[PDB]
Amino acid sequence: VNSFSGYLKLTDNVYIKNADIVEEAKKVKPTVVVNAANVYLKHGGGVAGALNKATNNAMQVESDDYIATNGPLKVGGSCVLSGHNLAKHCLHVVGPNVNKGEDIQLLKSAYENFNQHEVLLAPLLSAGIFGADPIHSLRVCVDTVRTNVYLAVFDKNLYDKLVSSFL
Ligand SMILES: OC[C@]12C[C@H](CN1c1ncnc3[nH]ccc13)C2
Repeated sequence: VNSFSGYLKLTDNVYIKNADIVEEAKKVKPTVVVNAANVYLKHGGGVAGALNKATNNAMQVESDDYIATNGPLKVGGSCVLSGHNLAKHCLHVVGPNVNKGEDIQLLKSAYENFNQHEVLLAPLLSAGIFGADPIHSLRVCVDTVRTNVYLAVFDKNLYDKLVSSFL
């Protein structure tokens, strides 16, 4: 039993809700919140911009030190950093950004990072400003993640479409 509330159950381990991931994280304070990161951990917009703003830019400060030490992530890769005031940990995961021409096949690799964590609050990878089809992202999530994932979909209209079209 966990403290996630109001989610629709899609499969044995995947759950979904129309919610702002920032507000969800502040309420639940989950062990792991997933950020929709880029390889440079530059948290400018989308989910990443929103999470970073909620940390008063502490996420960006920590991220800049991480990059200075380790260099960029790989597309499809991840790193674990602090969750600051939002969660215990933030798993920064890089899905392919279609608006940059990156290979959508890497979306499965991106979701595989979730399997290293028993429970996660997460967005749909590569959706929104990353330019992929969110229905596809949800399908890859369900077919790749085996741990317990709580998906927050900010757009209510998109949420209804994802539920109604879910196979
Ligand atoms: O998960 C659906 C997605 C579409 C991309 C961005 N949307 C979000 N989902 C949850 N909290 C969010 N905050 C800002 C955007 C946002 C991922």
